[PDB]
Amino acid sequence: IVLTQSPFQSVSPKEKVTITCRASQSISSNLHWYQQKPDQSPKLLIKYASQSISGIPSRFSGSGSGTDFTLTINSLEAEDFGIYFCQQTNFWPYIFGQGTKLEILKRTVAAPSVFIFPPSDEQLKSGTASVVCLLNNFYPREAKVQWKVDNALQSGNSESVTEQDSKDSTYSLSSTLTLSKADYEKHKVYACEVTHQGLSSTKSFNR
Amino acid sequence: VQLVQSGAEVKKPGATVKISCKVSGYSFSNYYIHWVKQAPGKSLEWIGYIDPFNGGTSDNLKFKGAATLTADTSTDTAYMELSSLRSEDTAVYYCARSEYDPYYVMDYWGQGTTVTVSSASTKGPSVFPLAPSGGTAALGCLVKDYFPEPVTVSWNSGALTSGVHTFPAVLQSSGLYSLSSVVTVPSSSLGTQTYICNVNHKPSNTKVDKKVEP
Amino acid sequence: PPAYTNSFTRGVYYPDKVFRSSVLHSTQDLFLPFFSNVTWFHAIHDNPVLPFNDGVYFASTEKSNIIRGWIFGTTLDSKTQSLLIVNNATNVVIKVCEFQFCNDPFLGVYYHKNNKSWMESEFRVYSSANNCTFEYVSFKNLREFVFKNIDGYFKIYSKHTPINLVRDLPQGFSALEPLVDLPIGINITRFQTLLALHAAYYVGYLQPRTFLLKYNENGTITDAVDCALDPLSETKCTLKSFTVEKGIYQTSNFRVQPTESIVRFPNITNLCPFGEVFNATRFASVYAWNRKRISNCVADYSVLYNSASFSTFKCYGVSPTKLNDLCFTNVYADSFVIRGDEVRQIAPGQTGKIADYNYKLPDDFTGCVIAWNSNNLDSKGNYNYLYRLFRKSNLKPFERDISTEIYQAGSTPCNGVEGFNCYFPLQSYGFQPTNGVGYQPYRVVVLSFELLHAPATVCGPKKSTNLVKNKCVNFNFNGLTGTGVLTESNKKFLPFQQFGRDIADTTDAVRDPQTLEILDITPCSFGGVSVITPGTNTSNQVAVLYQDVNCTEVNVFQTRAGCLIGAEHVNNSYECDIPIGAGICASYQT
Amino acid sequence: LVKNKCVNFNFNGLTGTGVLTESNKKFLPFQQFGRDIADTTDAVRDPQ
Ligand SMILES: *[C@@H]1O[C@H](CO)[C@@H](O[C@@H]2O[C@H](CO)[C@@H](O)[C@H](O)[C@H]2NC(C)=O)[C@H](O)[C@H]1NC(C)=O
Ligand SMILES: *[C@@H]1O[C@H](CO)[C@@H](O)[C@H](O)[C@H]1NC(C)=O
Ligand SMILES: *[C@@H]1O[C@H](CO)[C@@H](O)[C@H](O)[C@H]1NC(C)=O
Ligand SMILES: *[C@@H]1O[C@H](CO)[C@@H](O)[C@H](O)[C@H]1NC(C)=O
Ligand SMILES: *[C@@H]1O[C@H](CO)[C@@H](O)[C@H](O)[C@H]1NC(C)=O
Ligand SMILES: *[C@@H]1O[C@H](CO)[C@@H](O)[C@H](O)[C@H]1NC(C)=O
Ligand SMILES: *[C@@H]1O[C@H](CO)[C@@H](O)[C@H](O)[C@H]1NC(C)=O
Ligand SMILES: *[C@@H]1O[C@H](CO)[C@@H](O)[C@H](O)[C@H]1NC(C)=O
Ligand SMILES: *[C@@H]1O[C@H](CO)[C@@H](O)[C@H](O)[C@H]1NC(C)=O
Ligand SMILES: *[C@@H]1O[C@H](CO)[C@@H](O)[C@H](O)[C@H]1NC(C)=O
Repeated sequence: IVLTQSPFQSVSPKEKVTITCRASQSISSNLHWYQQKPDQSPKLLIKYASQSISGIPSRFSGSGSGTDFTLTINSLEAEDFGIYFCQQTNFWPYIFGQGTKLEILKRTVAAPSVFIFPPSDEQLKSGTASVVCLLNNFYPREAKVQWKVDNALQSGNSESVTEQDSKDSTYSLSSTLTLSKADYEKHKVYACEVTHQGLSSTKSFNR
Repeated sequence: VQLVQSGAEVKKPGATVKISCKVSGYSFSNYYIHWVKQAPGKSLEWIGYIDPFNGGTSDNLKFKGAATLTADTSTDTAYMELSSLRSEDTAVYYCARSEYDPYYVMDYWGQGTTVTVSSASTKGPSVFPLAPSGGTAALGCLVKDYFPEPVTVSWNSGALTSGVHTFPAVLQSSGLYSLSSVVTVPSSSLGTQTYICNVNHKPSNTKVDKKVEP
Repeated sequence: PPAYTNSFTRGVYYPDKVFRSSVLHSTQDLFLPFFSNVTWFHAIHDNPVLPFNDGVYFASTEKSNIIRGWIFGTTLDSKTQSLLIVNNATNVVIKVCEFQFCNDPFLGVYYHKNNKSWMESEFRVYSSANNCTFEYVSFKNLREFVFKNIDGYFKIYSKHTPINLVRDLPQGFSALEPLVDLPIGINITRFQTLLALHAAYYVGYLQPRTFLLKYNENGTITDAVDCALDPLSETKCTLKSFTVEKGIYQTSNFRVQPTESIVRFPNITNLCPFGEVFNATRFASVYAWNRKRISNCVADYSVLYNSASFSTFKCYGVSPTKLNDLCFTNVYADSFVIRGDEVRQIAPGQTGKIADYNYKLPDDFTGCVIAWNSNNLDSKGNYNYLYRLFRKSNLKPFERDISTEIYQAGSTPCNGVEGFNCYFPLQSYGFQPTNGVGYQPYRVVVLSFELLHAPATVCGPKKSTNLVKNKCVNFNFNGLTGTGVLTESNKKFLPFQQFGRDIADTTDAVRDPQTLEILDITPCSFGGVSVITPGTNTSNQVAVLYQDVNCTEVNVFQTRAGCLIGAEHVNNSYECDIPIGAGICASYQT
Repeated sequence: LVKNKCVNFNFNGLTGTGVLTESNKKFLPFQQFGRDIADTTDAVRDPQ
């Protein structure tokens, strides 16, 4: 019992996406499907590969032929995005499909909103100095976060999150510049310069 | 239909995380409860389905934690107690209700059980304010140095709600987690209003409450 | 954080109330072993929960008598009995009185007033106590206590004793007599002390060491020797002496210990023919199935992985994860073909069409139900397969009913022929490629086995591991059980043979059924330990002789007598002094 | 308590048979018995 799915398929709104579960060696008619929004209980889209279980929208559909097992999804909506899993049935225990991360184009690109913060008085006092930049409501989830200690490059101790899915179907990103209190005080401007589709931003707290 | 599970854990390699999955909203006895391993940064991987009337369970070879799915008919709880623990046994384990035939149909699994399995200790945050810069100042809290995930950062113990946009944690230079919760606050509200992030970390029994000040 | 230090000889106490005089007495009792780690602490400018373990130790250096309190138990919510002890203005004040607790239980102290330190009621250590199963009332210095729960008796011991040392436990020896016994009955798993908030204190953990004790004339323990401390101190526990005079003694026996284990079952050769069951092209029908007994074979459950495999592998008797080493006795694979939805009708606590009439397995049944789709193969359709549609009642466990008699629906006799109210019990399934998956015949097997309680014939499939050589291991070869050191050998074993043996009948060799080769065996090591000492009148330096071994398993030398540690070889030769063996005589000189 | 005379006894739960005498052996405040090399109960102390 071996199958595999495409790692992801990034498709566009109103386009149809048929997600591939392609099983190795033996196959049975029964197969199942999923969407999982990150960090959530996987929800079954399809049943016996021939049946969308009740409660699953009409755009989610399923089929299969031989080794091929398909989740046919239609007319993407910007909120729909998730990770799409399949299930081999019988023929000895199963490999769940590795998932399809849905990256939908045509979502709205925006300049990331910078909330940039110095270390708190108790962060400086304790000696752990975190200059905290934040990045909000930017599509797609992308940055290169370049911390500027004064105007110089910071090659180490600057923290970078991998951009994540937010409540708005937007993408939020955190970055902290971690220093000693000494490294914090002696450089005036810690500049958050976030390269987004090739476009950096500027917001800073003067130290 | 509904499954309530065990709490969050940090588990020693070789120890046993016992994940209860308790049946609500349906009948324990009519359904195989499948179990699936979602680790952080991974996909679903089969471990085993339980039978509710039948203690004998197919377990995955693959990763083998000597997983024994014990079907508790008194409390309607399918247990997965995963031994042979490992940093890859850090995972969100979904117990999945499904038919008792070679019909395996599983829709609403457990809510997920976020169980770290690691040598590290359970550690909560060290709370800190964020210092601010028409009339809206940017302040908040950077959560610090905690383990494991997850963490829910509230504000003012329920006295502060709106304006919050919470940014889940950085995987940091220590392999730990610093998240920045930020409420957008007015400048006229500064000095007449208290801003306190209440950052709860359950596995470590840590509550620290602290004021955010300009 | 803990800042450790070295226990020295502290924590020796009278193990009972007996008296003796001038008599070395070896007692085996939980003590604080000599020279160990002691988790240390402070009171500065700090009293966390610790483990209670089997017992504890304690101390403190008080000019000011600031460490006054103790709180033990399981929980510290009061859901246990919550022990307590308090010491007020030299007045001993005890309780078990049980209360709701707090985060920073403490004692208050004030600076230079008429009443010294005040806060003598400070005592927000908890809320309020309720049900009391006992009650009582009453650097320059050193305190020492011992707290151990045994037989519902939480003991105490003590010495309130003067010192001059600031930094650590002084070096010296003073016994600890008991003060109290409380029949409290708790099980303490932890505890916490209670400071006096504006004073070092220690902790050990009692271990089941064996001390040699020396009582004196008056019966006050003057001295002790741990047995297990080190090579010499086992020679004092053997002799019951504090003076160990010159010459070689003998104390212990060291035994090398197994590395992991070795299972061996023959690979390949022949096995339990699960394939001669499962891949049989046509199984028997459901009304009449195939019972094929499986006996005296290494099980084949390995190969069941790579194949079409099953529609489901489902074990109603025991976990398949058990089956691998689980030893069956009477093995029965139940080999038959049924329609699809009827795999739901083969199981315990199940009713339906099949389980009632043409095939039956118990609801306490022990086995594993196996099926997989024959849609690909059996159909052409396939009318070789059939079920019994009607019978007059419900079946018994393991009754194959092949009787073709016509089911009589009505009162009129059928006279062996069909007619009005006469039903042919046996209805075939046409399996046509145009009918769906639920109609598919699934190719069904059920393990039917007894688990234990019959003599050994079939085991689970091979758990036989890989094989390790020249290294002390534990092993089992095909029912041969033993512990030894496996090597390669040259003894040509007989092809039809299995064991080698030896003149005392003890197993001296084997054959590896997976690859036939001749392994010797050999005991672990043995040897005795012989401490070779000049008289303790001279030096506490000892040189151990591990006898009769080769030096690995341990400044090392090697003798004809054995593995000698702690005596430098010397190319001279002198008259014998302490004879060791094979003409090697130690001595103490430079 | 009678001395220099072969008697039987129970002391505080200790029992045995022997000839009690006046002994100079100094016992310990918390120590109940005495003993001797063989574990044979030897010295005791009148509780009352
Ligand atoms: C000592 O108290 C503890 C807790 O009150 C008991 O220890 C538990 O024992 C059970 C088995 O009997 C274990 O499953 C638990 O893990 C133990 N808990 C801990 C914290 O060790 C113990 O029963 C008590 N001692 C005795 C002799 O009864
Ligand atoms: C005592 O503590 C040390 C740490 O310095 C540790 O290495 C040692 O193992 C401990 N003692 C024993 C007997 O293990
Ligand atoms: C000390 O303990 C005794 C015990 O009952 C108590 O009566 C007394 O009030 C306590 N405090 C002082 C200062 O004696
Ligand atoms: C034994 O008792 C006597 C009492 O006269 C005392 O002087 C002596 O010190 C005791 N022995 C020891 C070793 O302390
Ligand atoms: C059945 O045949 C397949 C070949 O298609 C083989 O891989 C499998 O091991 C066989 N099953 C058994 C139980 O021997
Ligand atoms: C053990 O397995 C190997 C290969 O799998 C085979 O060559 C060897 O003959 C087997 N041993 C026996 C006794 O058949
Ligand atoms: C034993 O020690 C004493 C002094 O403690 C010494 O006089 C004597 O010579 C020693 N014994 C031998 C045999 O040397
Ligand atoms: C001791 O062990 C070595 C292996 O390290 C071996 O070569 C040597 O022959 C052994 N000698 C004896 C006497 O056992
Ligand atoms: C003893 O002498 C021989 C040569 O005579 C030498 O090889 C050996 O190392 C010497 N032993 C020691 C312990 O010095
Ligand atoms: C015990 O009581 C008796 C009288 O009842 C008295 O003569 C004796 O002195 C007492 N001894 C002690 C140790 O209390």
